Amino acid sequence: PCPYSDDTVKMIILTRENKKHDFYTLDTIKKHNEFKKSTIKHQVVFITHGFTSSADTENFLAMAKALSDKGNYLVILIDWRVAACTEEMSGIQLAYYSYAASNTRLVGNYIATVTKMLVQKYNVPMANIRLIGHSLGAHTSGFAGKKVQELGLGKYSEIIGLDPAGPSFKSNDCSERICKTDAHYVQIIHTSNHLGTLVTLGTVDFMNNGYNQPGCGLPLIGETCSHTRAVKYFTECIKHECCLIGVPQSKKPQPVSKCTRNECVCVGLNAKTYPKTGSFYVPVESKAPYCNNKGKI
Amino acid sequence: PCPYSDDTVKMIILTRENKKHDFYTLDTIKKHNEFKKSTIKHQVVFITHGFTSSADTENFLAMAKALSDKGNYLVILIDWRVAACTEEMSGIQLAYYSYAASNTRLVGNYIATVTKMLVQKYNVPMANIRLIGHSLGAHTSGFAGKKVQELGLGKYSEIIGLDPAGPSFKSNDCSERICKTDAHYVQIIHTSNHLGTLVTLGTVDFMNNGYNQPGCGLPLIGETCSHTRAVKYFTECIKHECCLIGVPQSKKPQPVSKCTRNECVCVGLNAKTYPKTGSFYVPVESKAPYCNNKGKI
Amino acid sequence: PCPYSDDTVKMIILTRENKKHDFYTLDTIKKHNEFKKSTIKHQVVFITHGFTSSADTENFLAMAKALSDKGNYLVILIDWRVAACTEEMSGIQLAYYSYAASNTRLVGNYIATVTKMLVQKYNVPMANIRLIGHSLGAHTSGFAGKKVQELGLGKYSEIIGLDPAGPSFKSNDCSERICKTDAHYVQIIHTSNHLGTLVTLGTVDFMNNGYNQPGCGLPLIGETCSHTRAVKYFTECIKHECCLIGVPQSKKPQPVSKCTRNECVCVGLNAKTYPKTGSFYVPVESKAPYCNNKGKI
Amino acid sequence: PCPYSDDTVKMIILTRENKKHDFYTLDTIKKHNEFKKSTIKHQVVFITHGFTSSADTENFLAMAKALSDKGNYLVILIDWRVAACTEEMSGIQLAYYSYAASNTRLVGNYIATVTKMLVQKYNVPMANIRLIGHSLGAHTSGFAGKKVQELGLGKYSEIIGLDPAGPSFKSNDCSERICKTDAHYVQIIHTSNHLGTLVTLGTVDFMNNGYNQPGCGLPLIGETCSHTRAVKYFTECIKHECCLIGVPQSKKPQPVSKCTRNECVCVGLNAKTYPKTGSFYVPVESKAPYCNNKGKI
Ligand SMILES: [Cl-]
Ligand SMILES: [Cl-]
Ligand SMILES: [Cl-]
Ligand SMILES: [Cl-]
Ligand SMILES: [Cl-]
Ligand SMILES: [Cl-]
Ligand SMILES: [Cl-]
Ligand SMILES: [Cl-]
Ligand SMILES: [Cl-]
Ligand SMILES: [Cl-]
Ligand SMILES: [Cl-]
Ligand SMILES: [Cl-]
Ligand SMILES: [Cl-]
Ligand SMILES: [Cl-]
Ligand SMILES: [Cl-]
Ligand SMILES: [Cl-]
Ligand SMILES: [Cl-]
Ligand SMILES: [Cl-]
Ligand SMILES: [Cl-]
Ligand SMILES: [Cl-]
Ligand SMILES: [Cl-]
Ligand SMILES: [Cl-]
Ligand SMILES: [Cl-]
Ligand SMILES: [Cl-]
Ligand SMILES: [Hg+2]
Ligand SMILES: [Hg+2]
Ligand SMILES: [Hg+2]
Repeated sequence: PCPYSDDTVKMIILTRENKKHDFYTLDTIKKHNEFKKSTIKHQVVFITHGFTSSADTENFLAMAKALSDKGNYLVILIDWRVAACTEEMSGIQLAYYSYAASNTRLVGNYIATVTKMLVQKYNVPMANIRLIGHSLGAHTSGFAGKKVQELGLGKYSEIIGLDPAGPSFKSNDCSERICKTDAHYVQIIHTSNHLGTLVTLGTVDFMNNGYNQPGCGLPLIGETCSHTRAVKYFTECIKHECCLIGVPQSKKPQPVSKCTRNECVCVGLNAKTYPKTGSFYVPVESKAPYCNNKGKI
Repeated sequence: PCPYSDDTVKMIILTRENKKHDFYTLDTIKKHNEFKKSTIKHQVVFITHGFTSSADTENFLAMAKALSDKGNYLVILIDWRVAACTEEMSGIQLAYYSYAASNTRLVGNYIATVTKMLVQKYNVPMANIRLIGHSLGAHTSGFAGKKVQELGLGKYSEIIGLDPAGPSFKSNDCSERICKTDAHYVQIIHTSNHLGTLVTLGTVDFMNNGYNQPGCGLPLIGETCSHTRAVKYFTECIKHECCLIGVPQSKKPQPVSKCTRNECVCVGLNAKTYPKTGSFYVPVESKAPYCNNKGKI
Repeated sequence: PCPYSDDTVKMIILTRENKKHDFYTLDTIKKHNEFKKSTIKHQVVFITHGFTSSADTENFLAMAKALSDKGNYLVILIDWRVAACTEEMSGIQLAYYSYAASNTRLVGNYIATVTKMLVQKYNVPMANIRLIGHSLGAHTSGFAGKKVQELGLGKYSEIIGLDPAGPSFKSNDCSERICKTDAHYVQIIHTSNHLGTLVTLGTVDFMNNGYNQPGCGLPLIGETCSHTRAVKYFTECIKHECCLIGVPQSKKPQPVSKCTRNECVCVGLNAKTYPKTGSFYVPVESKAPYCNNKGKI
Repeated sequence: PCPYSDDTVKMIILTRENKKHDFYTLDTIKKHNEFKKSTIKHQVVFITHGFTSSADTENFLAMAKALSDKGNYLVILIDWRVAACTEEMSGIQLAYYSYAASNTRLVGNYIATVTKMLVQKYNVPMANIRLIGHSLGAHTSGFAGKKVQELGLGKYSEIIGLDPAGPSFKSNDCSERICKTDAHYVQIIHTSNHLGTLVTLGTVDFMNNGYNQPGCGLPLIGETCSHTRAVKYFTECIKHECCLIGVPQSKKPQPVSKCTRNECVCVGLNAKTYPKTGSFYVPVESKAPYCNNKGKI
């Protein structure tokens, strides 16, 4: 029922000069142009979707483009639609979710396997790799982060969890969910509180409120849209640096206007370049690009 | 049960200098700045949501803005979330849908009532009024257009139907669905074939395929998205003229690059400025703004 | 002394798939890829430099790119460096200027010959050809516009004059300078008043003040910068539609924010799609991209 | 005759939150916000123009802005237009240039005086201060570097020389020109060989060829442009890290793609963090932002 298997998992490799939306498997991976080299020079970013979704959705493809259009980025979108239960939503959602939930560790091993090859067969340093995951894909990402460590490879430079799935993980121990230790830097974007979780999970946790996303609708009816805003938020931050600025999580957070690079953080690829750590409040707009300020820090 | 009432219908009125997202009713309407004048000079456009939705969602507010930012547009977003069952999705979808569908002529009569006022008390000419409506909203708009003709006001200059609901309407008589005679020009955008309908409904029917929108995911799992794409596609056509060019529906459609204003049409507020009528094929891209060609015709 | 001669005039043809910064002549031209076909289907735009300048300069290469990048554009930059005295700035500037000024009708004839060839041998319709010229290159382009008429080819769709040289032209009759009659649409960008001229010369005259451009320096020391600011402005307007919005020229010009498409005009390739004609005022910002509004109209 | 005096020297002080393009003097400096504190925590950078120029030109303000946009930077732009002969350009260039060159040490002393204050009264350590100078401004900057060492302050962390003026300095003793001992790190950008000089002057010398800048025009006609390019190239390196990558100078320079932080250096604020020292060849593009690789190292 909505099964897992390595031959069933596929990838889409995108570089500035390779937008062929073709799918590769661990076999056909070497047939990719960028993989015809002996050394891969680009920054590598894996993107993994969650429950009942797929790599070729608008939101994830946009993210792949905003990265690939930066120049030295090789993007690998991980597609596990089958094990994610996407190929069959016929009823019992709660049973399905629980199946895809448990498949998260396997897709994570898959990612780690591909990672081992980039490192040992293409000379890609771990400092050059990042994982990006949404909902269940976020836990997938961390399990991958745990696995590479086990494989004696070291830690990923950064793992970005886009609104990490809450049910079945909220109160798990660090070993059974995305966790602040899975990479050198773990960046968490929180947007929904039913499909997602307010629970703190990374080096830095950005609390884009963090529930009832503005413009998404009513509190629960709009839950799925608030869940998806995490993917769209991160994309705008890749596109426009400092689009979203976060302030030290407070009951009376200061305004973004008062920010300095010593206590606030610009959500995005360079979040780790800012020294402050922990939870941050991050106000947002109701329509794209949602940015909460024009200045940079 | 998901009931209708004039006093329950609200409006959000937007103009370049009146972004107040406040709600008015046939009573509080006269209190709006734009309605304190004795003659409204703007082009007036009604925007109406469909099943289990509401006027202040991102997509529609973004449409209301793309219009108001042009300058002489007064935008009236029709909100009927209760008659549309928004406020109570508690199980039985098929029964609810039927009440919302039934409520369409009522909201339509409501729109016609606001039109008779624009016409008679504010001197707005029917040539200056357009209706836009999504899913059930489209049929609502059609009823409004039929209603005004019965009221002796003549026809609206145009009614735009974005992916008109199919279940309960696809095989209706012209009098019980949005129809090509409900306005001087009726522009229909087709994007999904289960929630929407492939059947011809207007002066011009743009078939952005028209099912399984690109980037929306798998066939049925991405139906809700495909259905919503029509609101986004149009909005983008409002923002960028000719974003989406349609070629005469062919089993072997010619490329958009070969188009001339004589056989092709730019989906939008000015589609009627193009002579070709009938069905058109409209290729689309997988990510906003989806446009299919840089050229203008 | 700073002589004119057909073989000394050279061209650079840039298409999306041909950025070979190679020079061709009326001879070696047929050897260019795009000219190996029987018919050229791209939109054609000539770009002509001014006194003591040349085709392969930054600003003109930037404009060539901003065009080509927009899909169906075939860019031909006219290089007449010797006839423009570039190749010999040895003293008496005022004498050299007069030399180049006389050569302007000759380079114009040349462009007209090339136009005759695009039309007759490649079936390039005049409606598909535009000329952009700066300083002395504007007059050159106007003379080109005259020649083609004289040649019985009809008119260019549009001639765009970026800060037309003032000295030796400002008070010439229409037959001896760029003139509103040289093409169907003539777009004049005014930026400096000593090197350029305030006099009206087109269907539309945009007065980006029009002298002492912001950020150019002191009134007369920055003359040369204000003069070049015409080319840089046009490029940003090809890049960003409505980057620069002109309001009706007035003693007390309304602000750009109050604009609508019926009285304002977005400087650029699409200016003529805007109904208002005449002189416009265009406030500008002091640093690239200089745009004066985020809204489009 | 194009005279010098402390009173006449003015500064523009810019911080992320203080874009007031106001001028201050040794007297009015204390009236600046950032200077009301008892300490200045920002990283501080001086930017000094050269012959017949000024602090408020487009290129320099763009640079000021590109730094301040980096969060912790107080940018002080040194304006000495009168002593640089900007306010009188009337005839004899070689004599005027002779006077401005003479005034360079005076302006350097001024800069050194402002530095002693930053150090002694605002507790800004030398480690946090950088000087950036163009043409004569480069030598002025180097004179300030000498002066601070004379003042018992220690060295400036870095001095960046943008196309240092060649005539009247090219063959001077280290004491009468910008020199590799003027700061802990001295970064020189070479772009023109007549206004500038190919002679080595720093810890590292980047040879953006280093003459006849591409896109600047003919060999001597575009000398002034080639000379200003160094200001723009540096501005882009602050904006895009590794925009311009330097390769060991060779009669057969390897390409930038084969680069590694071990043998190549990214021109910019962080060049000194790259191990390789000496002369580098730097290939460049013909139009903004000129960058020569998309990779970072
Ligand atoms: Cl980036
Ligand atoms: Cl964006
Ligand atoms: Cl976007
Ligand atoms: Cl954008
Ligand atoms: Cl952009
Ligand atoms: Cl962009
Ligand atoms: Cl951006
Ligand atoms: Cl930015
Ligand atoms: Cl950017
Ligand atoms: Cl934008
Ligand atoms: Cl657009
Ligand atoms: Cl975008
Ligand atoms: Cl857009
Ligand atoms: Cl967009
Ligand atoms: Cl735009
Ligand atoms: Cl754009
Ligand atoms: Cl844009
Ligand atoms: Cl920029
Ligand atoms: Cl731009
Ligand atoms: Cl950056
Ligand atoms: Cl960046
Ligand atoms: Cl970057
Ligand atoms: Cl840039
Ligand atoms: Cl940019
Ligand atoms: Hg970055
Ligand atoms: Hg733009
Ligand atoms: Hg950048």
